[PDB]
Amino acid sequence: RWDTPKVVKGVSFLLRLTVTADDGSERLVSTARTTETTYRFTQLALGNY
Amino acid sequence: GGMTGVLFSLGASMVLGGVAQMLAPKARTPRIQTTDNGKQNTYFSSLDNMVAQGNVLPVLYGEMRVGSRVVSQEISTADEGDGGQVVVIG
Repeated sequence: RWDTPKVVKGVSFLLRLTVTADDGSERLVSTARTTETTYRFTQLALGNY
Repeated sequence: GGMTGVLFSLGASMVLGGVAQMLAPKARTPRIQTTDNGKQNTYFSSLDNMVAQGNVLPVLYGEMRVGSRVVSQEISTADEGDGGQVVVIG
């Protein structure tokens, strides 16, 4: 969850999730463009992201 | 110069366009578009928000709910506050 910054006309929120790999690289897990301020993720595995 | 020949009377030369035209000056219909489909808008109605860039400010004469010309549109975070001290968020 977050807040809405200064805005002209209208905005959407684009959020992406990346997972740190074992070697040190990154793996992207899904992406979402929404309008609501609050978002929820379910059924996440592994460790840090 | 004493006489004025060629009187050149004008009768039907001005009737030829129509008779009500010489009593009333008629009205100007708008231009018809295609992407507009069949909504025949006139020159004294506007039910949508317009853009006020280098344009003229419209005038209103009576009744007849109208749109506007948007000058500033902005979205911020709605802070919590009323006209008092009651600020419960429970």
